[PDB]
Amino acid sequence: DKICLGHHAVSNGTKVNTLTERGVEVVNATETVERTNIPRICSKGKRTVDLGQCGLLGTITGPPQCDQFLEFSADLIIERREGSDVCYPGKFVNEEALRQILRESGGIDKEAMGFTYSGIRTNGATSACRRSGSSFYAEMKWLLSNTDNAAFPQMTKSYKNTRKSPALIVWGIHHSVSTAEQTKLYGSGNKLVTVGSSNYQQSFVPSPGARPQVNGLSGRIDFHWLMLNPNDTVTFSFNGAFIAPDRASFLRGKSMGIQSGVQVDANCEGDCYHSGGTIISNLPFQNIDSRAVGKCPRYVKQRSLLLATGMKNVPE
Amino acid sequence: DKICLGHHAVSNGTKVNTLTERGVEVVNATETVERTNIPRICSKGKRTVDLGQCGLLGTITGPPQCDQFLEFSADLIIERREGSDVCYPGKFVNEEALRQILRESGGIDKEAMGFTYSGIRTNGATSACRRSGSSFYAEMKWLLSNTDNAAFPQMTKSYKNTRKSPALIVWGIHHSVSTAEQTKLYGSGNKLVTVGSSNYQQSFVPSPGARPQVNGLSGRIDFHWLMLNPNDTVTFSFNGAFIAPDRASFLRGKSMGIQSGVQVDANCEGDCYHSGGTIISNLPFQNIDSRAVGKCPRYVKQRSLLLATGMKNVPE
Amino acid sequence: DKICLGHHAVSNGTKVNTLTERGVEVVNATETVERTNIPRICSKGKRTVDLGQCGLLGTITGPPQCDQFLEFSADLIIERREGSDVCYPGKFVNEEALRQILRESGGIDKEAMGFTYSGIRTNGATSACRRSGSSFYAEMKWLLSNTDNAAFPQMTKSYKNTRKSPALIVWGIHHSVSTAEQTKLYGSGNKLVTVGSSNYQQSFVPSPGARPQVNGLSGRIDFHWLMLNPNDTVTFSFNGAFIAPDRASFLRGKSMGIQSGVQVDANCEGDCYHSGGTIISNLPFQNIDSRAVGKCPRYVKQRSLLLATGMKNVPE
Amino acid sequence: GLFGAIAGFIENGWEGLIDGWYGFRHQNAQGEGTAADYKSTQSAIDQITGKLNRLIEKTNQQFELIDNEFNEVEKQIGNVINWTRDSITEVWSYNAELLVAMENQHTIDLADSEMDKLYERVKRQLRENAEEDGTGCFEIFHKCDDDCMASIRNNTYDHSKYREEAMQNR
Amino acid sequence: GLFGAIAGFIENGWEGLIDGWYGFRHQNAQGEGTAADYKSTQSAIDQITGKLNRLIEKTNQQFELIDNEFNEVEKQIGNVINWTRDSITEVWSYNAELLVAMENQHTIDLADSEMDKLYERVKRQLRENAEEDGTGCFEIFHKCDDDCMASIRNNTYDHSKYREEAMQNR
Amino acid sequence: GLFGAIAGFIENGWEGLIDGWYGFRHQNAQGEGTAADYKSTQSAIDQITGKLNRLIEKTNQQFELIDNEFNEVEKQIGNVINWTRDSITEVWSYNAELLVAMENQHTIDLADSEMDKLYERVKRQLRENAEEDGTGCFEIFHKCDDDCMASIRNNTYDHSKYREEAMQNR
Ligand SMILES: CC(=O)N[C@@H]1[C@@H](O)[C@H](O[C@@H]2O[C@H](CO[C@]3(C(=O)O)C[C@H](O)[C@@H](NC(C)=O)[C@H]([C@H](O)[C@H](O)CO)O3)[C@H](O)[C@H](O)[C@H]2O)[C@@H](CO)O[C@H]1O
Ligand SMILES: CC(=O)N[C@@H]1[C@@H](O)[C@H](O[C@@H]2O[C@H](CO[C@]3(C(=O)O)C[C@H](O)[C@@H](NC(C)=O)[C@H]([C@H](O)[C@H](O)CO)O3)[C@H](O)[C@H](O)[C@H]2O)[C@@H](CO)O[C@H]1O
Ligand SMILES: CC(=O)N[C@@H]1[C@@H](O)[C@H](O[C@@H]2O[C@H](CO[C@]3(C(=O)O)C[C@H](O)[C@@H](NC(C)=O)[C@H]([C@H](O)[C@H](O)CO)O3)[C@H](O)[C@H](O)[C@H]2O)[C@@H](CO)O[C@H]1O
Ligand SMILES: *[C@@H]1O[C@H](CO)[C@@H](O[C@@H]2O[C@H](CO)[C@@H](O)[C@H](O)[C@H]2NC(C)=O)[C@H](O)[C@H]1NC(C)=O
Ligand SMILES: *[C@@H]1O[C@H](CO)[C@@H](O[C@@H]2O[C@H](CO)[C@@H](O)[C@H](O)[C@H]2NC(C)=O)[C@H](O)[C@H]1NC(C)=O
Ligand SMILES: *[C@@H]1O[C@H](CO)[C@@H](O[C@@H]2O[C@H](CO)[C@@H](O)[C@H](O)[C@H]2NC(C)=O)[C@H](O)[C@H]1NC(C)=O
Ligand SMILES: *[C@@H]1O[C@H](CO)[C@@H](O)[C@H](O)[C@H]1NC(C)=O
Ligand SMILES: *[C@@H]1O[C@H](CO)[C@@H](O)[C@H](O)[C@H]1NC(C)=O
Ligand SMILES: *[C@@H]1O[C@H](CO)[C@@H](O)[C@H](O)[C@H]1NC(C)=O
Ligand SMILES: *[C@@H]1O[C@H](CO)[C@@H](O)[C@H](O)[C@H]1NC(C)=O
Ligand SMILES: *[C@@H]1O[C@H](CO)[C@@H](O)[C@H](O)[C@H]1NC(C)=O
Ligand SMILES: *[C@@H]1O[C@H](CO)[C@@H](O)[C@H](O)[C@H]1NC(C)=O
Ligand SMILES: *[C@@H]1O[C@H](CO)[C@@H](O)[C@H](O)[C@H]1NC(C)=O
Ligand SMILES: *[C@@H]1O[C@H](CO)[C@@H](O)[C@H](O)[C@H]1NC(C)=O
Ligand SMILES: *[C@@H]1O[C@H](CO)[C@@H](O)[C@H](O)[C@H]1NC(C)=O
Repeated sequence: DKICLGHHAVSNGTKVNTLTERGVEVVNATETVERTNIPRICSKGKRTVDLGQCGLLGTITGPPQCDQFLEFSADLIIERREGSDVCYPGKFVNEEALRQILRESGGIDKEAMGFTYSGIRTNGATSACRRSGSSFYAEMKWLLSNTDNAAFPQMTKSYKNTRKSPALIVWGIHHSVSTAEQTKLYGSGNKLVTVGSSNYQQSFVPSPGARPQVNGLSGRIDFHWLMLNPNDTVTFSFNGAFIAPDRASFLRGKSMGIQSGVQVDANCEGDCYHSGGTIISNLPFQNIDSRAVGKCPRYVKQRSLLLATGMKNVPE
Repeated sequence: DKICLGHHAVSNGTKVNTLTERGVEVVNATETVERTNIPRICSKGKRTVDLGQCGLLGTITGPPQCDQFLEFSADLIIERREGSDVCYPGKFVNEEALRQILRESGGIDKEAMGFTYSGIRTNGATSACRRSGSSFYAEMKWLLSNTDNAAFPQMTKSYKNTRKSPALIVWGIHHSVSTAEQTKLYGSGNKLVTVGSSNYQQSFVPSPGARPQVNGLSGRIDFHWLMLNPNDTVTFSFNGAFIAPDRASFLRGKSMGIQSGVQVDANCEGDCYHSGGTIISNLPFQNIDSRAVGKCPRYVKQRSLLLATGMKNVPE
Repeated sequence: DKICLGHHAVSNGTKVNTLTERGVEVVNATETVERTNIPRICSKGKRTVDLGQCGLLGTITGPPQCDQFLEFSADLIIERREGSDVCYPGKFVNEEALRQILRESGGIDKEAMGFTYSGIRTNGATSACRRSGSSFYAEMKWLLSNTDNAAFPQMTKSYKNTRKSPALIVWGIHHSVSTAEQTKLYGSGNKLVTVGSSNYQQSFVPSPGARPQVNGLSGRIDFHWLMLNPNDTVTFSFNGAFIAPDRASFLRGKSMGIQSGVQVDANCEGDCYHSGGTIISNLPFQNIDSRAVGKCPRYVKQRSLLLATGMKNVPE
Repeated sequence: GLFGAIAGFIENGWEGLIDGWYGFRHQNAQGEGTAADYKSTQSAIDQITGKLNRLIEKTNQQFELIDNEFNEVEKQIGNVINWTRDSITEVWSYNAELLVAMENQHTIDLADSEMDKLYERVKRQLRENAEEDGTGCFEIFHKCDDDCMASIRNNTYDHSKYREEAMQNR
Repeated sequence: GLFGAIAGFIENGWEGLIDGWYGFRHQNAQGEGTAADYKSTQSAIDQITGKLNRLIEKTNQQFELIDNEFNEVEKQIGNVINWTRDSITEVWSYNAELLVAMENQHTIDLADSEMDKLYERVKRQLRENAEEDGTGCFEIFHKCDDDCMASIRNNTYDHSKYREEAMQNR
Repeated sequence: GLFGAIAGFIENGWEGLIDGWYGFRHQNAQGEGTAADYKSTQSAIDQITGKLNRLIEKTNQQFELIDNEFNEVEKQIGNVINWTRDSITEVWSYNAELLVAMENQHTIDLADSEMDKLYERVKRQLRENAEEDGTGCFEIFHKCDDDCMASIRNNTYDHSKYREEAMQNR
């Protein structure tokens, strides 16, 4: 007598949201927001450098914990909480900008500056920087006056970047523990260090005095830096208090840099990283970490946004 | 004979816009952009602190107009145009960053630093800072040399943050009106002030000379600051020209801060504020002020965007 | 016997994308992303100033290549790669912020500061700044000590902005090639320059030493600046090493500024510019240059996004 | 609209229909009368109010000051902030404009749809006992008194009772 | 499309219909002929051009330089700017892609709808004097000469004149 | 939905229809039986999977660190960054919410549409040899044996063969 048309239905449907309505039930649906984290750094196929106890900026100056990182190569660079940029207490001016340059440098390659000296000492060391007894930063030289209280002669040194990419130049300023202990090392009078590149002019006068004992030591070294363009020259005028670069760095290519506290895993592949690990997903969104970096789903505040993949469920 | 189907219509309809068409007339519609402002700060239920003549940064140092704000508590902090951070002319280094910290501090609680002194004066004052005759900043001490032209002895003072949250430390640098008037207060020679925390190194040399008469006075004080982490120590080496902290501040919790020129109103509740008042609305957008803060509708350039809430109007 | 309904079709249709499907073929379509560039700066109807060999910041100080730009007027300002801000080697502190102010200044109008001098020379010159033999920056004065090694007397000079808009003030600091050559010009001792406006406090000590030979010269001049509000006063205390402003600048109105390497064209009109030229288009998007400025289509990464302007093509 | 009823094969709306959104106006041997269809009205109303509750809500997301009306921040950082804010204004002004436009399109089509759904229900009720006029009207061959018409409005019209009659009256 | 006419119960389009978008092609005792429906064509055209004027417009919103091609800004502030700009590119590239996709869906469905609206108008005109073929065709029992067919296209076909004839010819 | 079939003039779905999305369940002189319509099922499936491939993709756009978890950047620049990031979160959280909502609306309407398209095809096949029940059913006057019913499902039912019979059985 008859023929009737219909459609499929389920007992268990999935509720979703529409323009018009909250929680309409459909046959099937699928998630658009990623919540599944992999608690490792997924490094499969990637030249990876885990800095561990080496600070990223310490790769340029070379305290002992960075000795095996002086000329690294990488697609992926990892910083760790335990890392430290210094052996002798001190810090970098414009520290974060430098880190950013280095995170995407592809690693570094080092080249002798070619400074030589006369009328002064070049081998200054300390108990903070340990390599079979007292040492210093591997890429630097602690310049002194030959003997105690001796006049540090006003010095002029230049270096032309002969290469086709910009040179990274780094030099330190030593602030001794007192006004007396400064004159001992470099002689009395107002010391003056200056620096001049085509698009860079600056001056540096020291500042002796008592800082808190870090590594048991109350002295500090101010590290500074510039990017020296191809064929450009840079000159250092100094009456003292100066930590001299021995080598200059050049950037190898491209990389990314992350901060994290989890292990590396070469069985695992991913392009989106954060401090807790790797987000592997094709979903367009994620609700795991808004500071995730690399190539990532967009961060959203919602835990979940289900997308209908079936008709409306209308059961018996 | 018949039965006819139809729908409702009105004489007065509302024009709206669609994908396809500008100004199609519909039965009813509603606004999506808020334009109604309340010209008061709606503070109902909120611990509120109207700084009035006190500048936000003056709550840390304590010129007389901030005496009743030295240890405030708040969910909502209001700055006024008439406010001033100083009594003795001067200003803060990194002023705006500090304001931002303080706007969301939840207010402050003050604690004695525990500095004591020997071989110098500690009670320096001025006619700019008025409390029954001449006074100074309540939270600071103007350090001098005992008598005129006397050598200010190179001094070392430390303070360990023993508490579980970061300490806000503030100290001043006095630039006298001349090279002579500097030596009077602190003795001749090049004065040097330095500061050293775990993630902070800086030095401060003064600079006497003639500034314009502000409050009738041509001297200036440079205020500076750092956040001292828990258990960390901070040391001050100074030959002179130094305004010493007596107290350190700690941040109580959370708050928001606004700037405004209208009255407070406790009958009124709102979470979106701007200098002209409060935006109370559930509409998703607003066209009142793009710098509104708090929890707000999104700012848009359109005055109006009507949303259809009825069918198309098709009258006789 | 019959009557049949149908619709139009074409042999050649255009493929487009939908929510549901990639590359469905439609009757007609149109592009939404602009790719057509005009390789000129389209300036029709616009007061235009092509700085050529003059650097934007050089319009304030006046090296010879900016002599015809000392008081320009403009809706549109163009910077060129060949431009230079200096004649005597040196640079500006906060250079980019100043450029930004000047790009939208509408041009400048200059007014004498009214400084006069006694006990010192005012006409210092050089071979780097060429105007029929040796000259200097047209808007500045190189202040010296009357004769060699003579004491430069500590000086106080003020200037009140009597006008209704903020004054742009600029002054230089000369760093000589050595410690000796500094004392020659300005006498021995530690020189000190300071500056004090209502919302500005800073100090400037020089720094002699050997920089690389730019224009054949190893000396440098540090240019500095502030915006002096209406009725506000600014005072200069200086023991030497000071390049004095002769004129102050005021901003005329509004303009935009661009950087480019192509020619100006007054036959051509446009509001969206980039270094390669002008984007003339009504399309909502563009894929030419993400740093385009003015009033522009939004930049997108897609080369092309075709929008259906016809029904689906369903041919024989 | 997309369903071609409202501002389509129905000529116009009824200003006299204050009772609801969609409804019936019959003619018979007893005179003319009118009434409202609750069900179709309700679906449209409910769907539309569903749009509103979804849109009329503000986020719990707090934003703070990053510049200063009384004391201008450094120009460089100030220009980056302004550029960023203006960029965000452009995104939201676009979003609001697209949101309202596309919502309104759907709204209007949805209301057209519901009218079509009501028309088609009735057609199906009557079967071969009626015909499509074309103006949104059903010419009825057999005699529908007021009692008859109310049975249609209530979904209770039994077509078999009047079938023989109206088939003959073709 | 959503209305199942274009690329639906109509097999294909007509390349010979250069006269408009939608139209008629009749067969009778005088031969075959074709013509275009102005009204349906116009609604579709007008709705589509309405989309364009709305989309083909640029904002009056000026943006200025915050970095420098000839003299790189400080790296930190430079990286924040680049990150901000790239973030904004991602938003707009998404927006443009979604805009065009959803516009195209509606466009295609809208054109399908108008064809359905035209088909249904005619059906309603003819009443029980014709039948649904199923390929988008109306088989007519009575003799529609060219004069007859033109009356349909002009909305003037009087069904009552030919009713008796075609009802008999069932 | 917009087409008023699913959760409309069809009362409910069939949990027994595991064979596909849409289908037939006939009744005749041989008993009841059921089957699935491949074509309508496929269009819906294909359109829906087409949505997914389009949405389930990540961009090739790299973003780098502009702040620091182990060593906080300067507060001013830090607050600008946070404000910028939070602003971008607000845009994307909005986008995702609107995307899914509007996709789901279309999905549901699209599935409703396909059911309507299937219903209307069959109606057109049967012509005046059947009638609209109103619950999504076709009452057939002539005897459709299982062989008959399969001809409908395969688009091969010849209406002219049974026309005389069912016209009489009115
Ligand atoms: C060997 C000598 O002449 N004097 C010894 C004292 O120095 C020593 O007291 C200890 O001093 C320690 C600091 O020593 C160094 C260091 O950094 O370890 C030694 C470096 O050679 C010296 N380097 C240079 C280039 O001058 C360095 C430097 O002077 C300062 O770092 C500058 O601020 O100092 C440390 O402070 C110990 O805590 C302290 O006890 C005593 C005790 O061993 O023996 C003396 O013979
Ligand atoms: C009492 C005395 O020895 N000399 C008096 C003159 O100072 C006074 O001239 C007036 O000086 C005023 C400045 O005075 C102060 C101030 O700030 O008000 C007084 C403070 O005690 C002093 N504090 C300290 C710690 O040194 C302070 C300070 O030296 C400067 O601010 C540093 O720059 O100066 C003010 O300039 C008046 O305008 C001026 O007339 C005359 C006239 O009353 O009487 C003298 O007895
Ligand atoms: C005329 C004289 O007394 N001495 C002549 C030498 O100066 C000269 O050596 C040349 O010196 C050049 C630098 O000269 C200037 C300059 O900038 O061109 C000349 C300016 O008048 C002087 N201006 C002022 C205000 O002092 C200026 C200034 O001292 C420095 O720039 C400060 O750093 O220096 C240049 O370096 C040449 O390369 C160099 O050969 C010799 C040779 O001509 O003749 C002497 O008579
Ligand atoms: C950033 O934009 C603000 C406005 O949003 C500018 O401040 C305004 O400046 C105009 C003219 O200079 C004044 O009329 C107003 O009083 C200002 N309004 C506010 C709210 O401050 C500001 O100048 C811009 N920033 C920079 C660096 O130019
Ligand atoms: C920000 O991005 C710009 C490009 O948008 C970078 O500048 C480019 O750098 C590449 C390689 O270093 C050069 O080939 C181009 O000449 C540059 N293009 C432009 C338009 O300047 C810039 O390096 C980035 N900023 C930072 C701080 O890295
Ligand atoms: C910017 O926001 C970050 C979080 O995204 C803030 O850093 C967090 O601060 C809270 C409380 O101070 C800590 O519990 C977390 O350890 C921090 N998280 C991260 C990821 O760093 C940061 O303080 C904000 N920046 C500024 C200038 O206030
Ligand atoms: C299905 O039904 C079970 C009932 O136990 C329920 O717990 C579960 O959440 C449901 N899951 C779905 C619809 O995906
Ligand atoms: C339903 O959707 C999920 C996606 O979450 C998919 O994995 C699965 O294959 C689908 N199941 C059915 C029965 O369609
Ligand atoms: C650098 O200088 C050398 C001359 O020794 C020249 O060969 C080279 O082209 C120059 N490169 C650049 C980028 O200026
Ligand atoms: C309604 O009509 C009046 C006519 O005086 C008009 O002024 C007003 O703007 C209209 N308001 C509406 C449609 O909301
Ligand atoms: C029409 O919409 C407005 C919202 O602007 C609402 O307040 C009112 O209740 C509505 N009126 C009617 C008659 O639906
Ligand atoms: C600070 O030091 C004290 C030791 O006196 C210790 O109890 C506390 O855990 C330390 N807290 C932190 C955060 O380092
Ligand atoms: C039209 O057809 C030609 C065939 O030669 C093809 O090359 C061209 O790309 C097509 N252009 C269109 C559809 O706009
Ligand atoms: C097709 O669209 C284009 C836009 O690219 C337009 O210029 C042209 O007039 C249109 N042609 C036809 C035949 O509609
Ligand atoms: C500046 O001062 C003069 C007094 O000479 C006064 O007329 C003017 O109103 C003042 N303007 C401002 C903006 O303070």
